[PDB]
Amino acid sequence: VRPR
Amino acid sequence: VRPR
Amino acid sequence: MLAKDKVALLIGNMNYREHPKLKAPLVDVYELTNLLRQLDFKVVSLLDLTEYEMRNAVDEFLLLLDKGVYGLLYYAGHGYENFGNSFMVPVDAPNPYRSENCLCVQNILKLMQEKETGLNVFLLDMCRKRNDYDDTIPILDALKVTANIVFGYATCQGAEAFEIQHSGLANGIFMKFLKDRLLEDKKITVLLDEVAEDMGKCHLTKGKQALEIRSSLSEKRALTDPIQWAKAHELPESMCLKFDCGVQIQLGFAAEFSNVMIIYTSIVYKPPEIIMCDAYVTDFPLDLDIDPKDANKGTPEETGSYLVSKDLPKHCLYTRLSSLQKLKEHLVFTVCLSYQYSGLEDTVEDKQEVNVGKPLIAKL
Amino acid sequence: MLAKDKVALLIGNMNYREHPKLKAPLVDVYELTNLLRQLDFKVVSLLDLTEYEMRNAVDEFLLLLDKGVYGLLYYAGHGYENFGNSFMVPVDAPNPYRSENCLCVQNILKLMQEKETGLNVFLLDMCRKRNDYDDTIPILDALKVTANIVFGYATCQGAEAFEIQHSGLANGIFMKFLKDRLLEDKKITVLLDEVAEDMGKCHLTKGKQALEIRSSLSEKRALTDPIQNLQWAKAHELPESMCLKFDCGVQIQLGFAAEFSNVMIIYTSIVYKPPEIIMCDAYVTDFPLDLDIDPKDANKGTPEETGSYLVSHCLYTRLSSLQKLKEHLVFTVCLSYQYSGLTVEDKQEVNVGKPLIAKLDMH
Ligand SMILES: [Mg+2]
Ligand SMILES: [Mg+2]
Repeated sequence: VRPR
Repeated sequence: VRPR
Repeated sequence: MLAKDKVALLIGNMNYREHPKLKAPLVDVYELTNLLRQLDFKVVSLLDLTEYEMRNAVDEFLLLLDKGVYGLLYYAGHGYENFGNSFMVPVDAPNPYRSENCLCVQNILKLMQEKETGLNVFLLDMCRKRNDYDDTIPILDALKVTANIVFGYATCQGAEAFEIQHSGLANGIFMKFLKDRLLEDKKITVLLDEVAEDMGKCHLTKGKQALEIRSSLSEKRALTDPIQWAKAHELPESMCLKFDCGVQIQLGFAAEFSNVMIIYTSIVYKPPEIIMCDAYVTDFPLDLDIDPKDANKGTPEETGSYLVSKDLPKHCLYTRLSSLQKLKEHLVFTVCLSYQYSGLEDTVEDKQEVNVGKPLIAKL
Repeated sequence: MLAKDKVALLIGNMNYREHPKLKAPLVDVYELTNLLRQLDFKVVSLLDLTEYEMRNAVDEFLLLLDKGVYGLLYYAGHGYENFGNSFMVPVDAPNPYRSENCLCVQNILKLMQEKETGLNVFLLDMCRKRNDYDDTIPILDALKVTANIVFGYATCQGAEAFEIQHSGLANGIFMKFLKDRLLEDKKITVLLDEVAEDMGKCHLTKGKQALEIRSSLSEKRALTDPIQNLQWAKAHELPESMCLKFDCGVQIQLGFAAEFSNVMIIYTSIVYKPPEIIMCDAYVTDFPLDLDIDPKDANKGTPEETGSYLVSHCLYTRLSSLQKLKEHLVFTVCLSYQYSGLTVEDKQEVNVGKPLIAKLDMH
């Protein structure tokens, strides 16, 4: 996953 | 009214 | 959804030494206690706690929390909110006061999460204005995402929460509406959302007080979910004391809060040879700060109790012992008896000491 | 309950100059734009905005707000939160950045309340960790108690909000679940409560991301509420297709498609070629430098080759950054051709005025  |  | 257990700590602060006194927390706490007990919660209800006593109460509350347990905290009293953090102000706070004199709600939440609770509910019935005399900018660690936290704030950030000026046994505003919804079998978030709409119709507070709900609860948990203290609620048993002269005096006890007990006395046997007798209680531990002008009343109402005459046996003398948490040693007091023999002219006085150990929250 | 109007501003920031780039804000904003328009919201959607551009967009949005209007802001991009104040990070933010580089959501809420809106909704699809470089402790005025404010945060305070790596046109986590509930005719708080439960079933984000709802809304208001200015409307109207006729007889169709209020696709094709001319090709060039187009990216045989994935025998050119246009969109259509009996070059300049977001004259 990629965090914002 | 009475504030808390 | 299931709860391992359901535990609640209710605190109502009124008798502030250095700030305006409140009145409705008494009623608010009493009534929420009864509703939560109907929902099968273990409930500790405490009035008028100092900073030290509030921290102790929270510590005891945390002991009752374990994996899967639902924990609820309700607080009615002075409060404030600085830089995202809510603080509860104890009755011994100075004026002005700072965060050091108060309990931060986020710190309690952190401790509850560490117990792996199944649900954390905070019902904060207090003002949320900033404390400009509080220059502390404490950073707490980020909370874990446990997706099981619900806050019901009586009012919004930067606003006040109210009770009615001069209004007998009326509830504060928040409890006025919460009480009529609390028993519903609905997710606690939905329940509070209903309460917010009910409060929205209260003309007295439109523009001044509105409920705020904050929730990360991602399961359908409710205060009604089935379950699938102990030494803190022990009351002395009724006892009948016999005096040398043969008079028998019944001494009864009633719990009003976890730190408030009512004692009442009545004559249950008087020898006919004795024309008249009176029994009364005196010499309570100084820690409880009982004033004798306030004890031995003909009605419970006169002791400042929430309980009314219909709640207790009639025709007794009533004495209210509050601040039981302050009791260091055993609760020892004296029952005095005055009497006089028919045909004799002198009043005789007798007395007996009674030791009922450490009752209710005093048991520690 | 009734709205005087329903207005939304949606911003998706992805192409960060100095911070990790994102991917899903594009599809997240596009899909939410479409859903809100189904609910009769007047929506402006914008991608990849600088601080100045974000402030201008917010100003335009605030101008459309008035008594009883429902106003909604959705933001997907980098963000942070210090002491309960949430900040949105523009694509031109330096590294490191601080509060002066960002927009504070609470400041926007205060301005919305001043317009006496009937409903204020903030959907914040961003991380909420502290920015350690921001040591400011600003005190904003206490907000009035208008009892009509709802925040749907994609994640909790101190935590991250996610999208999926290598996931094509998949939504971010928040929108993945929000999109399936948004059309429900229910109070907005209840709708979000449902979304939180849906997200609670997402294994990918267990222990990392959970919706937070904050609400003081004390009336049963919903995004579906009945409604009971011209420029905001025109800001989503594309230029009409045009059929250019060149001297030599060749005619070229010029068409337009919208992705966002600041992103338009232009496509060209040959629609008629005289028998005289054996072959011809047309292409677009000489766009305003303010748009910052790259020619290796223009005039592609496919929309996806321009990075346009939501479009569907032409050549396609993606004009992102229409918000940077300060004059008319003028450009050249070049034609090359040959007559049986041997190459010629002609061209025609086209002016499509102020397309889409340029209608707001934000500058
Ligand atoms: Mg700036
Ligand atoms: Mg409806």
